[PDB]
Amino acid sequence: APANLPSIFNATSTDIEQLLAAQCHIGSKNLGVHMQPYLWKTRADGVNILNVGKTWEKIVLAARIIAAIDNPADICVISARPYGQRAVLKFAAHTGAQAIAGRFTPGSFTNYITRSFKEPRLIIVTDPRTDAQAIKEASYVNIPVIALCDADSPTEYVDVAIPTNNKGRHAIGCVWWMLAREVLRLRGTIYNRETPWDVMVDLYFYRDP
Amino acid sequence: MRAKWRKKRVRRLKRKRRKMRARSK
Amino acid sequence: VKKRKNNGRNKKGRGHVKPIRCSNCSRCTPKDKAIKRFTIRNMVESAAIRDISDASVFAEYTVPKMYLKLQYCVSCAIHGKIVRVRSREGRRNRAPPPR
Amino acid sequence: ENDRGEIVDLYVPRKCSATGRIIKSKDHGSCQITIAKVDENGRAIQGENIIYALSGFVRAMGESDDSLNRLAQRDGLLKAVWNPQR
Amino acid sequence: QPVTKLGRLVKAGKIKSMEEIYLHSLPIKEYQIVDFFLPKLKDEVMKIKPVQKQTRAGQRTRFKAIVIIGDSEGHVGLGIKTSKEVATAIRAAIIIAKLSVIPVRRGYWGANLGLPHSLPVKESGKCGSVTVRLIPAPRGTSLVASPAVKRLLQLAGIEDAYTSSSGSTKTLENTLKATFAAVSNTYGFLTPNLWKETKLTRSPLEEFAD
Amino acid sequence: VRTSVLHDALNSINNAEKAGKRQVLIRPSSKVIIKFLQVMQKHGYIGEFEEVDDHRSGKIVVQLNGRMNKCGVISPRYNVRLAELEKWVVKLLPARQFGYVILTTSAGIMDHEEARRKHVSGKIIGFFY
Amino acid sequence: VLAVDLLNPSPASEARKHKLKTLVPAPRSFFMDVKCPGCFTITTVFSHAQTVVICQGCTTVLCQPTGGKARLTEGCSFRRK
Amino acid sequence: GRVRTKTVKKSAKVIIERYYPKLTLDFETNKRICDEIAIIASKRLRNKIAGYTTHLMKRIQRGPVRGISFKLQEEERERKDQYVPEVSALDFTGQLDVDTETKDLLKHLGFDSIPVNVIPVTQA
Amino acid sequence: SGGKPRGLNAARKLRNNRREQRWSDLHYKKRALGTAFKSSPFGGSSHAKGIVLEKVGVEAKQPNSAIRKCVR
RNA sequence: AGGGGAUCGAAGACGAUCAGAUACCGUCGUAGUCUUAACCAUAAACUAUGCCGAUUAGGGAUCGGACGGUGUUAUUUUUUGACCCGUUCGGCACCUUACGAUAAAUCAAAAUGUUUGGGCUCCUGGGGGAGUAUGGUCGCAAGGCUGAAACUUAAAGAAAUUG
RNA sequence: UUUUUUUUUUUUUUUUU
Ligand SMILES: [Mg+2]
Ligand SMILES: [Mg+2]
Ligand SMILES: [Mg+2]
Ligand SMILES: [Mg+2]
Ligand SMILES: [Mg+2]
Ligand SMILES: [Mg+2]
Ligand SMILES: [Mg+2]
Ligand SMILES: [Mg+2]
Ligand SMILES: [Mg+2]
Ligand SMILES: [Mg+2]
Ligand SMILES: [Mg+2]
Ligand SMILES: [Mg+2]
Ligand SMILES: [Mg+2]
Ligand SMILES: [Mg+2]
Ligand SMILES: [Mg+2]
Ligand SMILES: [Mg+2]
Repeated sequence: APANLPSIFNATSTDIEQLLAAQCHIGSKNLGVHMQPYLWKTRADGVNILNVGKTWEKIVLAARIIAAIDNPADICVISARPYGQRAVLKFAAHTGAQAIAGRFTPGSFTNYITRSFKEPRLIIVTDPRTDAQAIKEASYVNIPVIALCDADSPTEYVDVAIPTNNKGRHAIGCVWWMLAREVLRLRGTIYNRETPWDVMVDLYFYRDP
Repeated sequence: MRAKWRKKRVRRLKRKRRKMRARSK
Repeated sequence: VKKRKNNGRNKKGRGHVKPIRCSNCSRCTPKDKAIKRFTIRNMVESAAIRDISDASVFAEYTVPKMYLKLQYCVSCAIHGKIVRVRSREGRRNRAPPPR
Repeated sequence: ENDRGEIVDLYVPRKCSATGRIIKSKDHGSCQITIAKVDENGRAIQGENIIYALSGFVRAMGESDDSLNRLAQRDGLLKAVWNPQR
Repeated sequence: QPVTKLGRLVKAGKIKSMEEIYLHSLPIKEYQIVDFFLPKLKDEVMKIKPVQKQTRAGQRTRFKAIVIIGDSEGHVGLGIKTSKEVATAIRAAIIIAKLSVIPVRRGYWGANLGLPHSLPVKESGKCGSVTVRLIPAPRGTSLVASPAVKRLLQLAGIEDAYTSSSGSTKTLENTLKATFAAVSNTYGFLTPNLWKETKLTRSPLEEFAD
Repeated sequence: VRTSVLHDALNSINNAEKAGKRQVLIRPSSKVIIKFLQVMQKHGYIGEFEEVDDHRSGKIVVQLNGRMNKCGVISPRYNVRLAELEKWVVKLLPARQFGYVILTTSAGIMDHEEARRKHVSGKIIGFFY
Repeated sequence: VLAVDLLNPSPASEARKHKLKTLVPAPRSFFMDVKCPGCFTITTVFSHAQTVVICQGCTTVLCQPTGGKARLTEGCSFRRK
Repeated sequence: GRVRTKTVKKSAKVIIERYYPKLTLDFETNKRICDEIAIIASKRLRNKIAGYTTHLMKRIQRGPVRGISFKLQEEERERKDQYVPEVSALDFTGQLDVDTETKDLLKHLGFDSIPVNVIPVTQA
Repeated sequence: SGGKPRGLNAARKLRNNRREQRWSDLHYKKRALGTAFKSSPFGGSSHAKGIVLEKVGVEAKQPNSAIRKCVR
């Protein structure tokens, strides 16, 4: 903590409020061996309560990795289910990433003549179980993977795990909100750490057509 | 030929062999 | 080649299981290996249910249901189309067909 | 090294930061996680960063996340995540 | 001409040596890269093996070619391609062979003068049932391998080695793949000389933004 | 029935090493095991090993640094002459400058290279490289 | 996990594991004092007593053995030593 | 049966994806459209393309079809995406109704200042 | 592999087991039993002399159609 | 060798089918099927997977015991049973995966093996001839156990692939 | 869910930039 982590990055009550309101502390009923460190407590009904403190702390580290690339076009974000689709396009809009929503075409990373050849440098996925095709293709071209892992979510190649609820619309948007703000602060487009951001939270929440 | 009844055919042939030897003995 | 992990039955740890007789063959087959169907259908066909209700006297009578347990061998179940040949990958699916 | 003290190897492979196993040339799936340092104002410093190399073996097993957490605190990038007693 | 990010960097001079690529696990997808960094290579054809598919109107005959590419400096590549024609299969096998070129570690037997003459350790590769084992040999002992394996070891630059083989060595495709695995694994068996900290550096791909 | 506690220790060590684990629990405790561990530690192929005391055969927790290829025992403990070390080393080790064959001599548990210096021999019990 | 400090496990884990499989086999049993009703004598009873313990002179049964754990006679108070 | 081939369907979609304002629901007018914009030189093919084009245009008047933009949708989905209510659903405006274990996390994390309303946890 | 004994004082078992199992080797069994001296038409010699009794023809095995010329 | 003998049913007799039908199909039907006393010792006697021991990926069911907690239910001078959640020991198994293995099918063992050594026992060496001949031994017999050779042959065989 | 036996010997493919 004292080294390479100033006290500014510590959590704020506002961040805790939004994460709790999004129910990011409500995890899946099934606990994985690799998601054990992120477990706080298990309720009487069997629903696992996560540790929001680690969730925010992991988000800062994830933003640090994103800012280290110094090329927005080399960052790729994927979401299959429509709940995370809306957040992913908005995240690409403000950050500068390349987004894929819905079906991920196989051979995007390995096959170089397909229409969706990417050559990215960082794979950010939501619910790394329905995006297993994206993860597996990353196992061929040496791309670190950041995933919004849940308690039962497989962590086959998840290099950086963000323990959060990844099934509700509110939880996904808030976590994608946290990362979007943090990345922009790190890169420098936002002058102050304490200043509020003009964009709000419901812009990332999934909406029906 | 089935091995079950190849075994039976040989086993029957062995019984006849023993009778031929008892006849000589 | 071993076609099935459970061979063709369910007796792992049971040693020996008393056999039974096929419903339409009288074949002597083990109880766990046999293919068993529990059938619950009305004792009168749906077409003739109305006429039975007409003859009800005594008009609140509910027609009883026949309670049959049919046991088949592999040859009879396949020939009777109770079960069908499945693919190599589809053989492992131990789930009853949905309704 | 030879008797003259000269390196004759074509190159020297790297070692995984979690298990220490040499990462082979054709060991695809072995990622190189790069984390940039920050100043007192939270601005990422360009050209100065922490570099981690992970073999494909540790990634495939699914322990890459926990190993990264241990490595980050060993270099001080995290406050309280990795618990030895757990 | 280049189509991938590495291809652009190679012709742009952003990569100086081939082993610079080898340090990072960067896949090579364009065979013009290998020709650029490794000229004077020598291609040798082992065998043309006819493989046939049974059809309702006869047998569909395809030819499989096995080609090894290497220079005596310590790089070898093995490529197998099946095609309708021998000429096309040979050409495509060469392209695949150049793509899968790997560095070869060379060690020594006891001494430390004129050291790069033999294998550094004992390595064995197993493809299918064939197991080929390579053993470091004292200087002055020539290659003691079978002609198929001996030719491949010659292209690797190895001069002294003891070789053994189990399994069905008559499968020439399997033996070469088994030998290739052993040569691949001799450079990643951890040794005392490699038991030293290394300063990690960013890959050229993630530091150049062209 | 336990027959070679030395094999149990080295098998447990090698299993954890291949799995990438940085530590391993060893049961039980023996004089041979501790001396065999110390031979590892002198050449640096392992790190700290700690012995837990108990009113029975003890336990050992060995911290692994990851620079350990293969450790194994030899059964039986063949009687080795001085001329037989080179054949034993050649047929059992990698290139003859990294690994170390472990013997038990009248001088104690010690290396094959150390035997050439002290001009002694004994029974082979294990190896590492 | 690849990194565990096996020397000092959690006390919750110690109460979770088997009595032999812990780092040091500490017995899970205890000795306990039974207060019988109607008298003021203290008798030490094993937690896992296999015999019907009767107090010294009170001629009253204090526990019945069953299922590897003594069941104290109703109307008696106990205090673990 | 009368099932149109891909050479008709793919070409018609490109016509709609480009020339939607010029097109309409009348086959006779759509017949003349294909004359100016496309090079068919085949009356049967051109009639089929115009006929299939008219079919989708009538479909467009209902909300379908997926995958045939039709840039007028593209500008529309832009304004759908930009839409956002001013009052956040995450606002506490009884402020935060969580359970005993959630509030315990707040004490552990050092944030025991949120207006937390502790609710019981029981199993039915 | 096999469950061969691995004691330091099991040479007797190892030699006895090898002696038993070596009989299954066809070439050792032929030499050890001395079948060439017993049952072979020759007395184990490379050549032998004889008197021609008659000339016989042998039909060739499939696929081959010819009369191989031989003598008894 | 006695008792019993309902049903079914080798052998056998008929009636069909068929070119024939000493079979499948149908009607009879003896030994047997059942039991006491004494033999026999073989099965695709199969998990085709020897016994002991250590380690190694996750998960949920289930059986027996034990422990901790919780709330209903029956009894109760508030114990016990049923149900619920969790931990652990010992079982029958199962689901996904491959850091591994195998030729492959597949395997948490068939893993920890050319980087080859934890302990012990048994069996195999291309296909036939042949589990045959002979000798021995056990059995009332049927047979069991042990067990060749001459001669003959370029394949036999295993797992998958396309037709 | 009536039955449907048999098909004379041999013969059925090769190389490289
Ligand atoms: Mg049985
Ligand atoms: Mg062989
Ligand atoms: Mg011994
Ligand atoms: Mg021939
Ligand atoms: Mg038998
Ligand atoms: Mg058997
Ligand atoms: Mg075991
Ligand atoms: Mg259980
Ligand atoms: Mg229980
Ligand atoms: Mg059981
Ligand atoms: Mg042989
Ligand atoms: Mg044989
Ligand atoms: Mg076959
Ligand atoms: Mg025929
Ligand atoms: Mg005929
Ligand atoms: Mg015939």
